Amino acid sequence: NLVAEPFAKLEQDFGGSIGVYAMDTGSGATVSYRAEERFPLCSSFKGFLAAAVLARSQQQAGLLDTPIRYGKNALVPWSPISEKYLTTGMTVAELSAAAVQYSDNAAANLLLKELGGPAGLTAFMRSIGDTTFRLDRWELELNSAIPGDARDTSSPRAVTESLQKLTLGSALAAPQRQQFVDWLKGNTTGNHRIRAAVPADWAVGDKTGTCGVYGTANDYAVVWPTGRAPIVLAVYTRAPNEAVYTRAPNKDDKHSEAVIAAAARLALEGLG
Repeated sequence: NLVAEPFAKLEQDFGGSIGVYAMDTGSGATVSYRAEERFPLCSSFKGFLAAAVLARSQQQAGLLDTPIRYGKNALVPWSPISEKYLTTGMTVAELSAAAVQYSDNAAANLLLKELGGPAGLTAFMRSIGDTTFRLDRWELELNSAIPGDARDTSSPRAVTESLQKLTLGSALAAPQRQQFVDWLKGNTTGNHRIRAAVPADWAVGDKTGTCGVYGTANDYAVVWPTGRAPIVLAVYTRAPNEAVYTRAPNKDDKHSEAVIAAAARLALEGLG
């Protein structure tokens, strides 16, 4: 009750719902708030998509350097890397880096197609023991974040547990885990979320998600303190339950950025 109060207060100030799960891999200590509830994945599925690619790389030689020669019909809004390389194509690894580090939408759809679609990615998550994750749609429709809709959702606890398995655990061999870690570490889209909570001399790898509803957003991360075991955590939000066309949205709350950072701080502080 007392441990949760700061999260409850943060949630009450936010007006929507917040979900947090954090685990310290050295002590086993955890912090949990609405950790079993479902939240829209949004773009955060792209990290698990890259992990699924890496799982296939344990069995198919040359997959990562295989070129995908896509056309303009594969492009989607906010596909800055795919657009830049439209005239040369991109390899599977380059598409994975683009999906993870720039949240490139076309790259995500191209990789989804290679892995059997949303059902294929979901089957991969089942294969690592994640019974909560479900992906049902493609970009951009998977971002709809319709309240009560279980499509394209998971829970903070399942996200954290799967992330730990794929970066630090046994769901992938070390060369694959290292590539996943390096992609996450180089993410460019998370500088206002979990990373805002982390001491500078630590390291972070993360993947953000931002849905088609203001206030529904998320981030998950592995955090490496100096001289201490890594921490794995996930912070998800659902927007409060008119639209303004004459101004750009607030940078601190449009994607729950301040709330996600604040929740991440409380999680790191609460571990013990």
